[PDB]
Amino acid sequence: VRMNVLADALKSINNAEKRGKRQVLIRPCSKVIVRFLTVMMKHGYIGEFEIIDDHRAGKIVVNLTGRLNKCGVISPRFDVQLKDLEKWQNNLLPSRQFGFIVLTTSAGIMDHEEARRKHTGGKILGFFF
Amino acid sequence: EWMPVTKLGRLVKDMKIKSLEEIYLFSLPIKESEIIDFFLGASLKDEVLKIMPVQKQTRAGQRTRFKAFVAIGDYNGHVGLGVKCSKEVATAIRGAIILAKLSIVPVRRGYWGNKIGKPHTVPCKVTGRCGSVLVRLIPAPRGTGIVSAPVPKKLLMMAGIDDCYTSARGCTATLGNFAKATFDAISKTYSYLTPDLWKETVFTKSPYQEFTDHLVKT
Amino acid sequence: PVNYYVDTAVRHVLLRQGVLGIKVKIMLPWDPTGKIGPKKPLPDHVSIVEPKDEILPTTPISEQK
Amino acid sequence: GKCRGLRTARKLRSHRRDQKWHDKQYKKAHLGTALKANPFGGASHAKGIVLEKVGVEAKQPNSAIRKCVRV
Amino acid sequence: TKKRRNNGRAKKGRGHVQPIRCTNCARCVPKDKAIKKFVIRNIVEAAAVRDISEASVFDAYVLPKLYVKLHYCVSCVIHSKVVRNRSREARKDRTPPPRFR
Amino acid sequence: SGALDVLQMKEEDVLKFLAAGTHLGGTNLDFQMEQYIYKRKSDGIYIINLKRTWEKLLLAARAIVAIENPADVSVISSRNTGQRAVLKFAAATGATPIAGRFTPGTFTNQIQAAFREPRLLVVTDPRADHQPLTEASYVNLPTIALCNTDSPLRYVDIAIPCNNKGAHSVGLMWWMLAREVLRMRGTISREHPWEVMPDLYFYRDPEEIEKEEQAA
Amino acid sequence: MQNDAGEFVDLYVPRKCSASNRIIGAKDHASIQMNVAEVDKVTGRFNGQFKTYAICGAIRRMGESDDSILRLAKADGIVSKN
Amino acid sequence: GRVRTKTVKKAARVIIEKYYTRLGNDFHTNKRVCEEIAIIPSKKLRNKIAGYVTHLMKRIQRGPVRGISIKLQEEERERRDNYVPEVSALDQEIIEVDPDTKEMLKLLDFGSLSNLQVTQPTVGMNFKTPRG
Amino acid sequence: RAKWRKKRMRRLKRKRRKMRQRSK
RNA sequence: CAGAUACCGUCGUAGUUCCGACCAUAAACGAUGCCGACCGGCGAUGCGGCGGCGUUAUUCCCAUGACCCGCCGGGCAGCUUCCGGGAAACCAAAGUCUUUGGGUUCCGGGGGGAGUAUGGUUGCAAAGCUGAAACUUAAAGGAAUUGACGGAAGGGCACCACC
RNA sequence: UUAAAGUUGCUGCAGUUAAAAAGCUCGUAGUUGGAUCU
Ligand SMILES: [Mg+2]
Ligand SMILES: [Mg+2]
Ligand SMILES: [Mg+2]
Ligand SMILES: [Mg+2]
Ligand SMILES: [Mg+2]
Ligand SMILES: [Mg+2]
Ligand SMILES: [Mg+2]
Ligand SMILES: [Mg+2]
Ligand SMILES: [Mg+2]
Ligand SMILES: [Mg+2]
Ligand SMILES: [Mg+2]
Ligand SMILES: [Mg+2]
Ligand SMILES: [Mg+2]
Ligand SMILES: [Mg+2]
Ligand SMILES: [Mg+2]
Ligand SMILES: [Mg+2]
Ligand SMILES: [Mg+2]
Ligand SMILES: [Mg+2]
Ligand SMILES: [Mg+2]
Ligand SMILES: [Mg+2]
Ligand SMILES: [Mg+2]
Ligand SMILES: [Mg+2]
Ligand SMILES: [Mg+2]
Ligand SMILES: [Mg+2]
Ligand SMILES: [Mg+2]
Ligand SMILES: [Mg+2]
Ligand SMILES: [Mg+2]
Ligand SMILES: [Mg+2]
Ligand SMILES: [Zn+2]
Repeated sequence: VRMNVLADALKSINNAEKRGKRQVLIRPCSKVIVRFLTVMMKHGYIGEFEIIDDHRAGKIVVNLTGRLNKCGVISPRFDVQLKDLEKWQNNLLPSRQFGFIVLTTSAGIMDHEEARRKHTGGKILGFFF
Repeated sequence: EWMPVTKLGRLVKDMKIKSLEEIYLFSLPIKESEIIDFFLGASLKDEVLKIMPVQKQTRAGQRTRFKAFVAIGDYNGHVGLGVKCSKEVATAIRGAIILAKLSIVPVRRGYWGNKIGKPHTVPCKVTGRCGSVLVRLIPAPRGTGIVSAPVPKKLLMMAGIDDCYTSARGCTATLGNFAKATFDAISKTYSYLTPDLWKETVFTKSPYQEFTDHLVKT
Repeated sequence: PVNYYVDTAVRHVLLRQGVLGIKVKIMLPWDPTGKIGPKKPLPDHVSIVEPKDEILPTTPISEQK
Repeated sequence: GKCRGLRTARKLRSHRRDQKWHDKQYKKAHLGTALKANPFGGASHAKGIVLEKVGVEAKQPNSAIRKCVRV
Repeated sequence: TKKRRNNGRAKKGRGHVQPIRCTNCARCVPKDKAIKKFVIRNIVEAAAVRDISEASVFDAYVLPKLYVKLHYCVSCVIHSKVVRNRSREARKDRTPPPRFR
Repeated sequence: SGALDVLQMKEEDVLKFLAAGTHLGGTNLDFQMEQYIYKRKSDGIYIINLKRTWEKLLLAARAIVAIENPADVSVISSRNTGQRAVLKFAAATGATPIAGRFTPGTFTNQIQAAFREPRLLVVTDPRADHQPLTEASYVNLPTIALCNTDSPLRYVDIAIPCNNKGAHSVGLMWWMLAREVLRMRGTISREHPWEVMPDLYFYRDPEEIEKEEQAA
Repeated sequence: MQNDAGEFVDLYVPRKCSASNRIIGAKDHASIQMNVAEVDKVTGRFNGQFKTYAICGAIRRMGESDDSILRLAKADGIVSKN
Repeated sequence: GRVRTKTVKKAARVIIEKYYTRLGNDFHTNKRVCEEIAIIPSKKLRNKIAGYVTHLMKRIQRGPVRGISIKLQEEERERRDNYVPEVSALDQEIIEVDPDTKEMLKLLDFGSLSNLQVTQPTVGMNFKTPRG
Repeated sequence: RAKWRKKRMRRLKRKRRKMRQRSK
């Protein structure tokens, strides 16, 4: 059945992107999906989005800028040490120059970059570029 | 002596188009070898990568011909690949050089790390894909030269890609596809959208729309 | 036409292995004799002379000389 | 596909080694019939005594006699 | 290499089809694959029409017609030329031939 | 239109449509076209929306006008209902027509005596002539079309939603396009009704040639 | 793009589609740079001014080059509301 | 079977296309025209080509020929084509229209047009072809 | 042909199963 | 027929049929695991639902049924398309794959030897499941392409084919 | 014996026709599991 809603969300937006669509309807939504999208949004890869609140689970409608090539998830969530991070990004990202690994950490959800700053490890969620 | 038969031709011979980038900007079809030739240069050199015989069969026997693969680079900006079939191998070669010259593409180069000096490698990692060969180029730190097989190393030398991490999987023996794929890869480097290019495009009068008067004169 | 338009030569080379016969057919181009170019053209060939440019008349003019 | 859970570990590792047997190479090395049937018993060289001299017919597309020894 | 997408037989979304014996052969073929042909003609043929028409004890008696459904196993057709092979592309057209002028 | 009272469509124009019946399209409806539809009546005829049509006309006008040399506008009609119309249009506007047979390789082959490199491409029907359209995919031509309620919009840039089927409908659309680019370029006038009668752009048919030559 | 010192090191700076924002390729010949003219709001005649669009070859095949041209025009007010 | 070679028809095409004003509908006229205008060997070639120049002219005066483009017949077909009846066929005192068309006009504030006549909608719905 | 050599194999097997019996 | 213990024919046992026990294999095929998400159109068809002029079951009122025009959800499919894939044939899935990670199960690792040997186990038996090795070998194979050929189908010609 | 081998594949391969998805469904352990609480 449906497990890992995050995965299904980002598949959907990545597809609506390759299709070159303007908006997306991604459902259901999560307090995780939301903070992920937000971290994505601060760097601009996406745009503003709006949460249709239904009495059950969310739907989220996302506005889109062509700036997103790939958006992905890594299942299972792996526990990523600080020391490991390098390896991870060097595997995942197109370049040292750009793109992000998003992890949840004790601090909050964030970018590999910002966590490097805060000196925290955590679990991997996904990545984008 | 060269007689231009196209709109783009006249503009070139009449020096109305300063650099090649005014062409690439508007992604015009380049139909005449002499455009490329006049524009550069002694800066062009070329390889015969491979000469392979192909055979067809008729009631009479096998009727043989030749495929030439020529790679024409200008070290540092541009590469081209061309393939030609002919009965006579000579004809085939210079033909393939015409064909290759016709297809020339600009190659983006990025930094590996802190950006210092002039771009020495691929901007981010790209994948050329041709007919079961998968070539993939990856950023490399300065000095590492090109790590790959001989064939894509030729192209990438001629592109002015100085250092690269090449992976290639597939049936990589077959030369046409190896070369055509790696060529794909260095094509897609100006189609890759990074955060650099995020500024909205200010447009420009197309050459055609700009020079149309001096065109009407000829 | 092939009679006056082309020149054929057949020969025998005599070697340890045997004799190799050979044939060389050469075709000449057309018009006035330069010691080559036999004058009379192919019965197929049709040459059209381009129209000599004629002045388009404006108003009738009479000129006495 | 492959099973990607966390607590999946052994199922992966276990399964791998079974398929590792289906590999002609590794099977030869780690079964040990190979070494048993090998006349050398795993040595580089062996010392031997000459029983007789023997001509051996070449295989088809080319004609020769190969000069061999029965040791 | 798969030749037809429909595999020659019309069976879709059911497992198995009741087999029928060929007209010509007697060879056994599933009812879906069988090349079927319907025949409506007149009992008596062209000339004997005009002939018999005179010998009636009835005025304006219209000849009865003979109705027969035929099945042809794939082989038998191609021999009888009820069906002939056609090109890779022109294969795909399932529109029945134009007997209607 | 710029919402402008000048460019806003006048009644006398409307009547021309309603007579020539450009607001009547086929029973099939392409999903790309659904934007221009209004509603389907009974008898399956879809009713094209005319304000929308008008605006598309004006749009394609601006697109044509933008071009400096008027000979860089190629105008193409494959079938017979377009032929005369296109020629006249070309004459009024000074653009280069191709009516009758298009020759594949016209745009992409520099050896041909037909060869031309037009900046823009105006086209009567997308369905009827794919050929010029797909060539315009190799050479970068922006493209205009007259699109019925059913047409593929593949490789058209700016489409005009009308009946392209019946003669009277095609004639009208062309003549109106012409009247427009001309009222735009500054030639002619926005006041005076154009000298040229739309009736000129129609398709003959031999029956009418016979009727009118044997009336004399 | 820019090295540390701030120079623009690049051959050329490619144009992105106006509709879908993809990069228009060095050799993509299905691409368009379309010119739409501007009238004088009093007269209805031609200015000498125009607003320009680009559309890559992707969107042209999808046919939705049209839709996008259109709503681009609306965003520029070259097409009336409704 | 008497059928003209590529030579015959190609030659008469270019000859006509350049010289259209000099040719006439008589055979020997254009025969002697082509003994001059072009350079041809033998006879049976000449005669045939001229015959086709002629034949092609008898087809030209009918209307447009597929092979040739002359500015003279472009101009005569600019005369022939240009026509117009005293009144337009687009002018009718009464033009008939369906209720819905009237609605669509009512959106554009044209529900005030005089020439209109609203005609009764057709009651049955069958626009479709009976499949089989 | 495959079907048949599967057959020849079962003939052979059966015969082996005779020629060694559990009394041997 | 050279031979035919084979195709063809006349016969005909077991079987084919029903009941009661066994057997567990089929090109058991969509040669395409199952649950799930998203990604183009287009008409059709089967089942339920919802709406809509207008016909019919005779003439008016409601039901109801038959056709008709749509809409919704499941189905069996089809056509179409530079969605994308693919070695290609082809696939709206065989798509969302070097831009590589939704969950999960079975399972393949050159061709032979071989689904054989042996042991274990199931059956009444025929066999089924489980299943090696020595040896041997540079290919075996998959799609497509030109040929050549066919005792395959269509056209075409020729008084060295006929009428 | 290691790399080459993305020819043991966690990263990272395959399974329509090349080697390959069980006849079919139930099913325990095993793996996996929707939203939601500063
Ligand atoms: Mg490899
Ligand atoms: Mg190899
Ligand atoms: Mg076959
Ligand atoms: Mg079922
Ligand atoms: Mg079955
Ligand atoms: Mg007998
Ligand atoms: Mg028998
Ligand atoms: Mg019997
Ligand atoms: Mg049982
Ligand atoms: Mg089985
Ligand atoms: Mg199976
Ligand atoms: Mg299963
Ligand atoms: Mg129903
Ligand atoms: Mg109802
Ligand atoms: Mg349905
Ligand atoms: Mg994978
Ligand atoms: Mg094996
Ligand atoms: Mg087994
Ligand atoms: Mg046993
Ligand atoms: Mg084959
Ligand atoms: Mg190894
Ligand atoms: Mg490695
Ligand atoms: Mg493998
Ligand atoms: Mg097989
Ligand atoms: Mg297989
Ligand atoms: Mg199965
Ligand atoms: Mg369980
Ligand atoms: Mg949860
Ligand atoms: Zn049969």
